[PDB]
Amino acid sequence: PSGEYPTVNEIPVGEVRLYQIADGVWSHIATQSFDGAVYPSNGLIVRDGDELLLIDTAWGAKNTAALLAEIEKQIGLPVTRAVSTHFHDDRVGGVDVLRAAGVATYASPSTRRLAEAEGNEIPTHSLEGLSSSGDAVRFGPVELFYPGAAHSTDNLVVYVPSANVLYGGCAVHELSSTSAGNVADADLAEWPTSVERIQKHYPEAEVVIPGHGLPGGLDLLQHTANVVKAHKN
Ligand SMILES: CCOc1cncc(C)c1-c1c(C(=O)O)[nH]c2c(C(C)C)cccc12
Ligand SMILES: [Zn+2]
Ligand SMILES: [Zn+2]
Repeated sequence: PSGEYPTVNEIPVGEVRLYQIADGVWSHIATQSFDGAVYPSNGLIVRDGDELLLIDTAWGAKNTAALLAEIEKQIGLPVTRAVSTHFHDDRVGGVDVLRAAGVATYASPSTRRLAEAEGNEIPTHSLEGLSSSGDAVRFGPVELFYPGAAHSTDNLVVYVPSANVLYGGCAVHELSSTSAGNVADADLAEWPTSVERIQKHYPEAEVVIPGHGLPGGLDLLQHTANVVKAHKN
């Protein structure tokens, strides 16, 4: 990639790439196959003093092991905590690897129940205070925000106040998206309302990072609403 945002075509098989978003903020990018198609996915890394906070796995056990190695190579600070932003395997697949590497894993109770029911890996610790739309809590160097049902009923977004970075996860799509992605667990009717809540809560966001694909600015929020409305119809 040589400084461009990593895509499947520039991540070697089985590997992970990092991308510097801001001072003390990186995204991580990996590739996975699902139902015979290949997808990229993102997560976040936020410096937390002399430790790191991880947001989301790298979509799979081996990808997540590779993520930890890439962090060691590129950053060299220990990952001590991880938050998963909803229950799908692109968010929790790799939690068992994290837990065996000494990382304390967290998710909302809603995510943990959904992951358990689905047969996905289950974060250890429950994040209370996020059950009502509009709720926010602090977690190390980030704020966690529950915008309401969107891509999933449990989806969380993450804001990094020091950098004005909004990590939307899978509730937010990249600008090139033409479709609403994997809508199996989505609430298409509520999704625009949930995006509006994000827009209202984080009007100073400078970088918006989707769950899959390229970061951009605030326009990703309105684009997401547009694509979801067009899909539903
Ligand atoms: C079925 C079509 O899904 C898509 C289509 N286009 C783009 C994306 C990113 C997806 C996609 C998303 C997402 O939209 O977040 N999540 C996925 C998962 C989870 C459940 C692990 C698996 C397979 C594909 C996706
Ligand atoms: Zn998902
Ligand atoms: Zn996703």
